[PDB]
Amino acid sequence: TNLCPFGEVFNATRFASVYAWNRKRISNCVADYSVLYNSASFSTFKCYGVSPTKLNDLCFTNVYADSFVIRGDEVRQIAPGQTGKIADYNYKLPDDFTGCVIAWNSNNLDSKVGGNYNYLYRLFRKSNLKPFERDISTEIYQAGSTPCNGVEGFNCYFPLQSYGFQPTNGVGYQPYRVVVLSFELLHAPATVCG
Amino acid sequence: PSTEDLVNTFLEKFNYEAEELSYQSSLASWDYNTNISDENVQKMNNAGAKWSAFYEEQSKLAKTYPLEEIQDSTVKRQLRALQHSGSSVLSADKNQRLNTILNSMSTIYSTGKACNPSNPQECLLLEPGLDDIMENSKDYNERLWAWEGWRSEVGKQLRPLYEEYVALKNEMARANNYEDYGDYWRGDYEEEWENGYNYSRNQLIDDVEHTFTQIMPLYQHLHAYVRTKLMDTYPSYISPTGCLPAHLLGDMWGRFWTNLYPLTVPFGQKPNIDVTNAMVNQSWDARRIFKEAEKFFVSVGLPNMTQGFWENSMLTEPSDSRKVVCHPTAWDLGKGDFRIKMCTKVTMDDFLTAHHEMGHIQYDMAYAAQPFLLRNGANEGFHEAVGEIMSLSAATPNHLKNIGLLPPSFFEDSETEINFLLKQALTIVGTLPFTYMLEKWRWMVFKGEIPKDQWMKTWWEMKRNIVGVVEPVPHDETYCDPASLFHVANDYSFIRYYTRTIYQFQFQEALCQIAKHEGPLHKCDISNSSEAGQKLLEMLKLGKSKPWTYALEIVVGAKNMDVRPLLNYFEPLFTWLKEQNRNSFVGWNTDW
Ligand SMILES: *[C@@H]1O[C@H](CO)[C@@H](O[C@@H]2O[C@H](CO)[C@@H](O[C@@H]3O[C@H](CO)[C@@H](O)[C@H](O)[C@@H]3O)[C@H](O)[C@H]2NC(C)=O)[C@H](O)[C@H]1NC(C)=O
Ligand SMILES: *[C@@H]1O[C@H](CO)[C@@H](O[C@@H]2O[C@H](CO)[C@@H](O)[C@H](O)[C@H]2NC(C)=O)[C@H](O)[C@H]1NC(C)=O
Ligand SMILES: *[C@@H]1O[C@H](CO)[C@@H](O)[C@H](O)[C@H]1NC(C)=O
Ligand SMILES: *[C@@H]1O[C@H](CO)[C@@H](O)[C@H](O)[C@H]1NC(C)=O
Repeated sequence: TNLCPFGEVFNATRFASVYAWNRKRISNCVADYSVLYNSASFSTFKCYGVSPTKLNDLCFTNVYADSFVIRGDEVRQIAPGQTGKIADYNYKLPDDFTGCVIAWNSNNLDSKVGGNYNYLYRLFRKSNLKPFERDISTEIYQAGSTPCNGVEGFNCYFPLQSYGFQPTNGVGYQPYRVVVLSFELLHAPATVCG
Repeated sequence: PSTEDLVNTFLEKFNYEAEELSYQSSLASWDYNTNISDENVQKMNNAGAKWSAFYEEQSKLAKTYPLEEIQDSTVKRQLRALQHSGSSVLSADKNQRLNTILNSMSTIYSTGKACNPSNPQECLLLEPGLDDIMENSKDYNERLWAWEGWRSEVGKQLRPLYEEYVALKNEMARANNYEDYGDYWRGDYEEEWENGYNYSRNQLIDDVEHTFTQIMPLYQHLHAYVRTKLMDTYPSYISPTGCLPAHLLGDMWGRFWTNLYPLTVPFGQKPNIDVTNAMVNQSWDARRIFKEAEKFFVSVGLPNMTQGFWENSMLTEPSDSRKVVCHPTAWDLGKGDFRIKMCTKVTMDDFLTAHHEMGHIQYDMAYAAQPFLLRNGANEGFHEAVGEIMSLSAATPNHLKNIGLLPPSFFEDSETEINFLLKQALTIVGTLPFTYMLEKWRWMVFKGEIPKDQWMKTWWEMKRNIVGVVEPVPHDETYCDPASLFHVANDYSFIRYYTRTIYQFQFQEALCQIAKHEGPLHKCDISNSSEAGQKLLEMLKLGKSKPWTYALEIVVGAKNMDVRPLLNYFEPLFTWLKEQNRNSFVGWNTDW
């Protein structure tokens, strides 16, 4: 059994915007967690629906690693029960989540002077997302009865707004990278162990 | 969907874009203030133009939503605020007209330079020199010359400009559903949607006057004291039972009687606490000043500064590396970037000033959770008042002993307390009447009650009746002395200082009463009173989300302005003045 190099999942050239939360399938390998806390430098390391390290050397079903960059103030939004913007229309964990949530300040890399406006977030949506749903659409959010004919206007706004990350910003508006580790568990066979 | 749902969508957009734009503008300006380069100037202008355009269009769009159909007041208030274009309603020709007139008045005020009545080489500018003269000179002749020069050359020019400015400004107000430009200004205090909390606009006039009456006795006795001592310096011109000549008030406009302390210093031998030398001896630095301030606010319960604050704020002159504006300024760039710009120096003055400005910072740090439109002080006077209360609590000899800038067994003597209270009274109690006078004149002028033919006439009449000041030389209607004040030629409101002053003492009294402090309010330190910090925060977090009356009630326990706190703060000085005036006259013959 070969070690699951979360390296690719955690350390990376670039991270995707929350509206495009990237998912990688951990499988056919072995992966510890004590080591992860050992990796340290993690602002938030909260695993839900499992004991702290009772899984350290245990096996589970397909493990999915979702990665995105959000604001520190929105880090709370990434948890069962939340009702914020990021949770409702960008990424939504279930009320019975059985995985992990890891997050670290990325101000040194994902921010630049002049503003790193590359990262984006969905501001408006016609209905709340569903658990682990995604929505890479780029369509005007028709607020009222009058059609929008694909042009911005009164009660006709765009649904993907930019993120202004600058080093001078405060922690609350600072870029934090996030990696959620999905640990579905059932009698089904396993490939991820520790 | 309901118009309200549509509104929420609109606002939730505006904020999510306006905030970013305001941050861009703020950061570019920080560059042009922390650095002064033609480039930075142009960059600042581009960013300002984009912010302008945003607010302009978003205002028009907000008007299409109808406030009446909005029910949640919070949403209603945000929308209301955004629905105040102003200039737009006027034909763009008239918009340019008013812009050009205001720019011309501003340029006259800035470029204005008055020359000697004799020496052709003594032509000096308004602020660079004439101010200094009128603030630290003791010659009737010289001061009269400077006074007449400013209100003649600079004033007479502005007279026609202001005559048209009132017309265009009132036109704007009426086109924005306001009876006069005065009502438009007074609506800054307007608030609604509660049981009684709601304040109307004219009720501001009512309240300002019913408070000024209660302050009048104090100003009369202070007037008598000042009149007598000034008489003993300029005995050739000061009647013992009449008004005082304006050119003798310590500033070009007689708005602050602070420079009269050496001429009106009770006692005079006794010294005043000046920890400046003590700080220099304790090798304090700019950081240490601001760190002590942080510690203070920590004690009362508020958070400490953001790491970004210390990391990006400019607290010391930029060596000679850069050219910079020095006027102390607090900064809410949005997005959690809080900063302070001050050419801090190791003096008691800068220490107290830093407390004030960091108090502004804390207010801003306390209403960030609110939406952009609701992220501001409760009214136009709440911000300045909180900063002041911080400085007023740091000046107390107690906090000076605590930080270790004052000996451990130092004790105040009644003579020193009275010196300090008198200095305070000049700066505070002296401007109050002048402030009321100026703003009442402008309100009535915009309303139309004062015709131009009696436009300067009533002005000086009012001075005599209210401020108790008289014209050294008769000024016909060709003059326009009112515009000689920056806040006037530059279209600013002037009532904020009256309100700020009244409020700050109400706040301070509440906060002390919560710290169980006992004794003269002038000797109160909220330090280490977690309860005081909690009450203050429970107001500060509100921003302008809740009615200004409600914020006040949360902290002082009333729904309107009261002067009893101020009178209590100055009561010792009041009584001392009463006795010192027993053998003189308290009052002033209007006509003289
Ligand atoms: C609010 O509390 C602070 C902290 O007590 C007051 O500042 C002054 O702090 C020093 C300690 O940091 C106090 O006294 C010294 O304590 C040290 C440590 O044990 C000891 O070596 C010395 O012998 C001395 O006892 C000092 O008394 C204290 N000042 C006070 C209590 O007035 C701050 O002054 C407090 N706020 C107000 C308004 O007094
Ligand atoms: C103040 O302004 C000057 C001139 O505008 C700035 O000088 C910059 O110097 C760097 C490095 O040589 C150039 O690449 C930049 O083009 C210059 N300015 C700008 C605006 O791009 C200077 O950096 C500014 N700030 C400070 C703190 O000195
Ligand atoms: C890659 O990421 C893992 C995540 O735990 C970390 O432990 C490891 O040190 C990283 N390797 C680097 C940064 O070279
Ligand atoms: C800032 O305040 C926090 C919370 O009270 C405190 O834990 C921290 O020690 C303070 N900062 C410093 C430098 O002491």
